[PDB]
Amino acid sequence: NSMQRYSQFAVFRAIPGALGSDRAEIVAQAQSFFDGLETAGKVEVRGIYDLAGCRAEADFMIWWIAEEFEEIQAAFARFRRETVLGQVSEVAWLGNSLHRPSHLPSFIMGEIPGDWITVYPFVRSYDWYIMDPQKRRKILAEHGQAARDFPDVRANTVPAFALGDYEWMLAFEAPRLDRIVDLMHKMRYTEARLHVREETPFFTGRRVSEVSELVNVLPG
Amino acid sequence: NSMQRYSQFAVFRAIPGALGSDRAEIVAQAQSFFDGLETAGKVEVRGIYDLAGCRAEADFMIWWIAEEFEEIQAAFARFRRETVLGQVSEVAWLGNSLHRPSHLPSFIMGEIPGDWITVYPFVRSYDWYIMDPQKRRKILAEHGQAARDFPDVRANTVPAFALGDYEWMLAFEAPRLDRIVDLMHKMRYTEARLHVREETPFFTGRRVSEVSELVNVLPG
Amino acid sequence: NSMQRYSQFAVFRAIPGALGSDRAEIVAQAQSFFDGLETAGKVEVRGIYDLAGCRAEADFMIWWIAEEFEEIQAAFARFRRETVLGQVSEVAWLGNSLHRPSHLPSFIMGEIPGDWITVYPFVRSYDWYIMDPQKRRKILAEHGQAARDFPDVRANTVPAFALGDYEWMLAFEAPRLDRIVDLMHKMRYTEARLHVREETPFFTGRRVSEVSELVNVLPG
Amino acid sequence: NSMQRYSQFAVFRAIPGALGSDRAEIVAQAQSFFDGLETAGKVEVRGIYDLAGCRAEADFMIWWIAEEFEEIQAAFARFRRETVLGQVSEVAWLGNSLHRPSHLPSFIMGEIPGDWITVYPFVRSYDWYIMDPQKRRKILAEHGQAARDFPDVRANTVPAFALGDYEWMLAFEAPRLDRIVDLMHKMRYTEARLHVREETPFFTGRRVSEVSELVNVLPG
Amino acid sequence: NSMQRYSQFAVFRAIPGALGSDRAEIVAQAQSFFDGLETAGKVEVRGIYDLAGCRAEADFMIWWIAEEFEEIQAAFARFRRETVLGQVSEVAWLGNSLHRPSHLPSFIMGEIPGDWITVYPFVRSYDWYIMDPQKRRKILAEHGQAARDFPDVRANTVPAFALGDYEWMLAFEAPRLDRIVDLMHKMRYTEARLHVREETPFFTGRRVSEVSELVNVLPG
Repeated sequence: NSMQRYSQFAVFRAIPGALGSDRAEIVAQAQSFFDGLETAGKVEVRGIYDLAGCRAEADFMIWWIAEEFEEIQAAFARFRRETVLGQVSEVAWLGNSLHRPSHLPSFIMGEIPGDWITVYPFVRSYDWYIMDPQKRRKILAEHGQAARDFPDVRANTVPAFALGDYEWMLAFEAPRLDRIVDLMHKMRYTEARLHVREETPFFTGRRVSEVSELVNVLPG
Repeated sequence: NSMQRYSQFAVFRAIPGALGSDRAEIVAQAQSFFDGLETAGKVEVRGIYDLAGCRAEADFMIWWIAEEFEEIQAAFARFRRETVLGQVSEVAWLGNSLHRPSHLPSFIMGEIPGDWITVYPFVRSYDWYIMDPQKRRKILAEHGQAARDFPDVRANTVPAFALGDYEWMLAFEAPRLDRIVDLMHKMRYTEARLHVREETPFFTGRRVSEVSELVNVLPG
Repeated sequence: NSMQRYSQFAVFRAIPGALGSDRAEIVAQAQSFFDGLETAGKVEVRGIYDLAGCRAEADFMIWWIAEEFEEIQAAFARFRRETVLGQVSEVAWLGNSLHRPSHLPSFIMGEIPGDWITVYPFVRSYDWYIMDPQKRRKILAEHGQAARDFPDVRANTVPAFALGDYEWMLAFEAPRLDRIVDLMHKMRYTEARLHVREETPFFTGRRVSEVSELVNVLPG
Repeated sequence: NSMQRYSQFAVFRAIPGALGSDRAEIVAQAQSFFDGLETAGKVEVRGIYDLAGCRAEADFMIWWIAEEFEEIQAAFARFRRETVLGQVSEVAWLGNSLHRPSHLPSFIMGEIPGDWITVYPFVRSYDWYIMDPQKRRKILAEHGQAARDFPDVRANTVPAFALGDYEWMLAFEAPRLDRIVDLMHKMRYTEARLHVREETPFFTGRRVSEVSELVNVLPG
Repeated sequence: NSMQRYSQFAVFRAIPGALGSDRAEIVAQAQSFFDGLETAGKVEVRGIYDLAGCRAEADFMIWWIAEEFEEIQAAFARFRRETVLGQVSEVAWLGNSLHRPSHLPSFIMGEIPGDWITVYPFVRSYDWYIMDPQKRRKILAEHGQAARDFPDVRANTVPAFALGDYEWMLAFEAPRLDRIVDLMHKMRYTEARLHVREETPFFTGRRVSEVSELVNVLPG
């Protein structure tokens, strides 16, 4: 541990009729942008995800992590400004979180990202934090134990206070989507469900190897 | 059973002034797209439904089922990309569910789809799943018995965790719409109503024989 | 009784700058459409109401009743498709209900529609239907007694399950609007108010004699 | 008082880029419209209020009162139809109320309107009206007594049942805005706060002497 | 102190495709506008903040304070009217507050603004103000003690009654964003959390030295 890492799930919705039918130059420009980000060494793009078919207001997602938040701001603004892909898309939702130095987030461990991801914000009940620490730790122990049968699903739980309307950001990565569905269904059977205020919206996506795969399927 | 099937209710809203008045080529292209989907053998389009007059933000719906979710993603993106019908429509709502290996969904049995359908998402109360299994099973038995007076209405209840903001997807198919209305009204008289958080939005539609019947009624 | 009738309150909002200033041909076309509906004998247009000044997102309303819901769907689609008035308007809200075979809705009796109408959907509490039938009957008797001092206000309470997000559709018709306001205010003084979940949005309008009166006041 | 008066707070939001930079003719036309309203003698425009800086979706407000509601409808439609100012604005919110024949609204007395106004709708709790009349009258007496230290703030509480989604319309007029802020803060210290369901949105504005002052500040 | 100061957090969202690529003249015009505001001596612009990456519907924010609210209205309208930057932006959210003459807001003391800010509205529970003053003051003392471990984060709590939909405006200024995140997380561990109704939306931003730095990063 002992590392500071802001994380961002930037969710974009494609504007129909704006991308056009000739997309080779757009693909090349977006790929050059991401290669420049990678060679700069400040912002690490953990993944690019196709959100088609998940919900009506989202089309794709970029999950990237940087040591400072201003670097994420610069990368996000540059993506929206200097690339055609960012110019023909609307920002639908932004999930920001900060990891500060037991169990650590999967992206902190450096694990290989899974094929499928689900991402959602999380807000606990008002009395959750002032609850007796004995009871809170027991509830959290049961909640964690409920995920013992899913070693293939990696979980990221990162604090998100003051970086949005939420308190935590949760991200599940799995080779198969049905494993994520089963994990959520089984986690419904826990006492921690009694201390939940907000858990929406959900964003479920498939990791693409390169930006060309994403661009070639966007509408318009 | 012993087969995995993802299901999707893709709801689209027609943009006024975009379809135009000459629709023969649009009809032919949409029919060719659906015939190609059928001949590919991966995605099975269970139905196409006209949602006109049900609610303000919906115009039609496609109910299709595939073994893998990426196939549904590909079909959905292709519909929005390579057909004029998908290019002049906005995605209003997406209801995703996964059926995994009692009483099984109607589309799992392969029953003939009914003339009328009603589709809605469903979210249970926070304490529903950690409730005493005896009490939950008794409540579910009463809820099921309340629907034994409507043998002509087929019910699909499919888990929807992590595939959206919801927990279950419910679909009722009947030859007559008044049967669905009566079933919902009678199902209001059950104890399970005490454990409901979200059940909206509703989408009520009539099954069309072919895409031409749907296209010829959409607003110009 | 012994008659099945679906009812629809189709609420439309006028798009500014689309109707124009020359409206004689639009008036003639809309009148021809409504005369064709009347002469077809399937859909009965009970009223056309001007909603200007009631709320921000509504401009007028068509209240029509038909034996089958397919006929209402067809008439609604035809209005939105083959008339300039329907082409330059957006659907803001749709209230659907079904009357099936005590006290009957005013439109079932065939009473002359009042000059002023108010319309809203209604959703009861979760425990309303499983409440002890004696207590529910007493509450409903008190609620009905509260409306005995307003014989000039006719009330239509029609089930709306599965035809939208609601449970009941309520419509009050009166020669004067202050009578409706007083009736609602006095009905606030009832125990049934303890079993209400949703009762919005409201749509208050004045019945117009012919579509020309409505068209000549819509924003250009 | 033996007078019937409907009151309306019509809130409009200016469309950027539609008003233009040359506004003398627009000012003259709007002033002519309001002079015609005053001459006709049916609708009394109590005030015109600049709402800039109060909230994102509002730009100005017209507060007008008429004996019949159809007169208000005609004036509102005419403003949106036959004036450039009404043609380049969107209706953001409409607050309607009816005053029917103790303490009466300020506009019934005909008091000089204050420089600053705040306006909001109000919805009481479900059990407020069936509460024991002694307890309700005691609560209302305390609530009224809490406003003894603000004689310079005039309050208008008018029933709003069936004329929208609300129950009451509340308007506070003061020479200074800080007096309104202090009054609201002091009214927070009352038992009536335990019986409140809805009190938003708020509209705070400054009374303008003539429509030219309002038009000259709207965004181009 | 005896200083009466209205404060405003004007949040703007940039319209894509409206700013263009040549921004030198826009920068010069905006800088001239802000220099004129500073010279006039009525409205003091406390800060300009880049909000990119915080949320989907916000792009930047202006925090300015003036003795009278009409001066803030004039400055806001003038910014939206006479500058290209204000003409190519939409108002997303407005947070207004009034400070009337223990512990004072940071902007009242004149402290140097921090590099990072987090701004949100706040609404207490209905029974918060009529709670026993002993208990309320004890809860507030504990809440204040919870923030004594963060001397580097300056807090501004200003009443916001009748100037919007909220009750208080809260702003946290820090040299580092992680300090704000930690302060919010630690403040979750207080009894005052039991008396919260609304605390969203949040606006987290980085203070820019000049308007050129802000304009050069906005999407084209």
